[PDB]
Amino acid sequence: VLVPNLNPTPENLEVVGDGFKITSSINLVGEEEADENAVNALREFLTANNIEINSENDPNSTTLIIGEVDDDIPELDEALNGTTAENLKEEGYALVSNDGKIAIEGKDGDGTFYGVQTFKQLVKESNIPEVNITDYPTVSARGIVEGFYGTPWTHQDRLDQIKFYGENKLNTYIYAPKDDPYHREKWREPYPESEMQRMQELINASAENKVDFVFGISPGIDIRFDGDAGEEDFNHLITKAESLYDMGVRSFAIYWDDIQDKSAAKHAQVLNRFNEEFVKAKGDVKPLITVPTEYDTGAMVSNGQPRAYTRIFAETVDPSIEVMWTGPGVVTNEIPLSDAQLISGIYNRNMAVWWNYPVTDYFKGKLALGPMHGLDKGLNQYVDFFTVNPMEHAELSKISIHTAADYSWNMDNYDYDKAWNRAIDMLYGDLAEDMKVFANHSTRMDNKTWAKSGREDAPELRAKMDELWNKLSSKEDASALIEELYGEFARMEEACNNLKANLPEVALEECSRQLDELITLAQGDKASLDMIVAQLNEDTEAYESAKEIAQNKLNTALSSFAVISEKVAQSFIQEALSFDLTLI
Amino acid sequence: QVLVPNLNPTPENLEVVGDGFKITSSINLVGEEEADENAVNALREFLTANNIEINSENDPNSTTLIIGEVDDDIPELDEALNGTTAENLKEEGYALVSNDGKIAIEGKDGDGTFYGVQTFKQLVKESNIPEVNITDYPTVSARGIVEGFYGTPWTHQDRLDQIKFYGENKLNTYIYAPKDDPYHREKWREPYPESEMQRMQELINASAENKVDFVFGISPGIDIRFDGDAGEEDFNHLITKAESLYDMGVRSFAIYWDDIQDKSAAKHAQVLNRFNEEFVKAKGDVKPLITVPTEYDTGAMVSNGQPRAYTRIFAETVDPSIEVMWTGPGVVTNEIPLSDAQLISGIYNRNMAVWWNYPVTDYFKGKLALGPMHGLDKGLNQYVDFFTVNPMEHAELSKISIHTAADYSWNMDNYDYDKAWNRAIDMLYGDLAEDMKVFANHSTRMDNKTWAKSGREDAPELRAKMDELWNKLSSKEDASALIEELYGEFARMEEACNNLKANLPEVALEECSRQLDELITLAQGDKASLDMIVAQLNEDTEAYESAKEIAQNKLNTALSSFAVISEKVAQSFIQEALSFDLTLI
Ligand SMILES: Cn1c(=O)c2c(ncn2C[C@H](O)CO)n(C)c1=O
Ligand SMILES: Cn1c(=O)c2c(ncn2C[C@H](O)CO)n(C)c1=O
Repeated sequence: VLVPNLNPTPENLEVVGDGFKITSSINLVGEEEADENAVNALREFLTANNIEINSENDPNSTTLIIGEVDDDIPELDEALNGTTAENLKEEGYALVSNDGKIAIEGKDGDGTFYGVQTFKQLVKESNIPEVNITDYPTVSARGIVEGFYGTPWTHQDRLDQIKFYGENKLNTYIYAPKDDPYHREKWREPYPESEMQRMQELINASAENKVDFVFGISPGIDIRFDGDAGEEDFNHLITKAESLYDMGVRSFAIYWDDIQDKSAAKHAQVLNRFNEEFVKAKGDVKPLITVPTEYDTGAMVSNGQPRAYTRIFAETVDPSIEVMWTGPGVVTNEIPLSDAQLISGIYNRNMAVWWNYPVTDYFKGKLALGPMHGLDKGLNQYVDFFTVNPMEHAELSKISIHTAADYSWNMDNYDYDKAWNRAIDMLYGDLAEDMKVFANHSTRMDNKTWAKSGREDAPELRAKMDELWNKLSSKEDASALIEELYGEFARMEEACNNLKANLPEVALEECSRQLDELITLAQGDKASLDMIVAQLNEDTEAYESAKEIAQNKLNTALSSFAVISEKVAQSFIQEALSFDLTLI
Repeated sequence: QVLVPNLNPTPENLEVVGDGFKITSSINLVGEEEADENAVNALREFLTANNIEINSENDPNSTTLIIGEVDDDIPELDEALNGTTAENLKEEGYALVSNDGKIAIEGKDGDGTFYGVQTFKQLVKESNIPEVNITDYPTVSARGIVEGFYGTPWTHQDRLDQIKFYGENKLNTYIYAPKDDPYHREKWREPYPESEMQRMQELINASAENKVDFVFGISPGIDIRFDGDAGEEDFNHLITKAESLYDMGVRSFAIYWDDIQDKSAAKHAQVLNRFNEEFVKAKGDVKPLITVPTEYDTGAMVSNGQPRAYTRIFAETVDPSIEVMWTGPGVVTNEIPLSDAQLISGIYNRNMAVWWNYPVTDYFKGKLALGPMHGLDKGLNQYVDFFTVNPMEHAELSKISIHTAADYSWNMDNYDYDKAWNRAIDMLYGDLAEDMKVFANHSTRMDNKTWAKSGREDAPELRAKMDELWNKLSSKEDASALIEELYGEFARMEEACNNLKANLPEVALEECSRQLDELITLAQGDKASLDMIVAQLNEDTEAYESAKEIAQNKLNTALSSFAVISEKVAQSFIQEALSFDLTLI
């Protein structure tokens, strides 16, 4: 009857009935014409939900019909009842569930696979609402770049991530882990046979999930440009790219982010020649991706104009090349429309975004657990390619990555708070509410210098703390608010204890120190209220006791590796410690 | 060529007219018999201290000093002034001309004469005086200090010393309301017993001798009754308390409502009105009554552009002659912009009195407030004619900020807070001034993280250089030169503080010893932070871990100590460095 949480939000969805229960066995129509990856995804779903396939038809049992628009299948047409994927953009699809029948029509193969993923999300306990849906992405390339420093994702993390992207309609995965010598330290060298199977597994998994596996080369460590050596090194770049092509790689990136020979003309020459001699020569390779040595607005621009390097790079690099930038800074609050317009103007095309959130390599004590935040909802005007750099913490990165999927697939309707709530609801099931209490305190990233991004920590509790100080300093009665805040702090502690006892090991292993840290702070916040109450009661012994406890809790948090809620739970203790009620 | 020395306050009008001259070891004194008595005593005190004798009979070889008031008939004074005059200046005004062996001081009144002397005292260095024409007068009529801080009281000797300091800097108001004198609050009805008489007399006499109005602060809010027979008894107690003070020589009074448990605006106002009528008006020689209403900062007084009930009623009831104090937009606040003064003064339909809560540190005692008057609108005088600051329990170090309040209130229009700050330290600390500046520069900003904050930011130039260090490092720009420069600043900080520890007089050192040790610790931690950065640039892991451990111990020592200084600068720098991972830029 009711529509389950969906992610991404589909473009068009209307409830057209009251839904029905899918029978224990079903009629499968189109299984041989439809996209193989979509059909394999469907079969895996039905198999896991104990829904058998009928070898012969039966008007009683539910009928599921699947295929592309370019297929002449009139059963699909009949089931679709007008609505079609014919005029939708790439990766788009139509889905109709109406009395005992579900029709999935992709605009293409990719689109068909996405139709299935939505279907999977619509079904609960063999029940499905009945709706009419047409859907397609706001932006063409949506995904993740594995560009963080620190402990690398394991082979199993990547495989799991790859499936998670497919399931959320993310179509891009840029493979450039700092731990793989063949992306950088041995960039010339083709993969040895002893590495071939691992790579093949990533390449295959990506393909079966409609994910573009982008191989990222950073030749900057030692590439040469001039004379015979430059020629040799260029040929090695070709050599390497085709050994990868022979494994099935069809997307490439070349990074100039870390080179010291800051020569714009030479960087772009290598890109242009690679583009001619490889990308275009092959015909089925996707547009070349690049990161220029200047890759954030502050490094790219002075006074509304490009700097020397960026001016030359933008003038030299072929228009068919995806150029990545990070926004106004490497790690920064926002990408407002005006920033995208500026950089897009300079490069005379739609840009690619490398968004350093929720990555935490620069401030590892803190987990980044908030939604996409600060990215203008009109960005698609100037951006055709959107990626996020995640944490070394693969599992917990799913919260933020989940909201990125929504932002990039349905940008105009993206609401960061509802997206954030939905991500945790869909990922954490019965522990969703407790996870929210904890994660609410861990959204803001800030290394106290050059790197800051994210939604503020626990903003509503922050507003309440502010009101307590106003009331106390204005001689107004705060007894009801003090009471409310004790409730807030007890609830922080309780939720974190719950998460400790009940979280899956795969999540708990990423966040146990931060859980303890939040508990410590909740206990200090409580002791801080005790100080205020002692001063209102003029009780010197109760004050001194609360004060030593509050101070100890704060000292524990400060010296601990884990970091959380700095401006809210932690700062509150310092505010209370410096507050002297006797002065008014 | 004798240059003009530092002067405080900055005189309204000063023109250098000659190259200056030497004041003989013996001088001719002309007018000392008709001129203001306190002014003359201040002059003799100065002459004596600088081994300058007074000629018994005229001697045409000697420097001639002529002193008097405008309405005094002295032909030598008129001749020496050569057209310059104090005749059309406001009260406390005076003229001073030093020209060719003659120094003429003409006050518009007795107070102005005294202040002419104070300027003369500042003009003379080693018997040399510049040749200048001066006409001078204050922007604001009442300038001074309220002893209104919580904490350890000023001693009797601190107060006597403060009063003399006010006289030298032309501050004419001292509001005596120490929390720890019972007769001010806990025993407000009771007149001073015989045991306390000498002590009170000394303060009153020292104030008068220094042209300082000694305001007695009464806080009856503790237990004053308003209705019926008890209300009548308490009002008569107020009257008999005030006349016992009057008999001791007190001519200024403040009555406070800041701490009363009710908000009975009409009753507060009627007590003042009646006191005004039966005492202030009746005596004829009592200055305007001073009050602090129960709501005394804009936040407590105003809601949506309009007075709150208490304020509206108090404003409606209180007599127009009464001085009403407010502290600005908050009790302890960054600024009083012109608009705030305009709003409150409009509500009260009168020129307001300011109770400015800086350099008071009672709400964050680990930090010394060593900055200038900061955030006060330079056109505030349009709406304000009474300016006081609430200082620290630390009487000696309060002089830096008070010195700047003297200059802001006497010469408001030309007040430059950086220059006033520098001049305050130069004039107070002599040979240790440059070192004192290094230290005090890290201790101007007050912030308890909640309701209270005010003052110039700590060490802003250094803060801008630290910012630029992180900009360079995160932009992969070479930072060697800046790093070297910062090593120099941190070494300077430590060396200034060590010299201060060794050479500060005990009266100053006593108040700042812990803060000195704290700045040294922070400086050492700052140096260690640089060593961390350098070790990361050199890819030296062992050098990194060793610098880091020092940085963290220095920071930890700073955080756990009572003393607080340079929170956003020297202290924050270490935390910034500890959170920065250079290995990934
Ligand atoms: C634009 N860009 C990055 O921002 C980046 C990177 N490797 C790491 N980062 C950013 C880092 O994760 C933020 O601390 N690479 C290889 C990159 O090209
Ligand atoms: C306007 N006002 C004050 O601001 C004040 C005060 N006693 C203390 N203060 C302020 C305090 O020193 C700052 O914490 N009194 C008695 C007062 O009238």
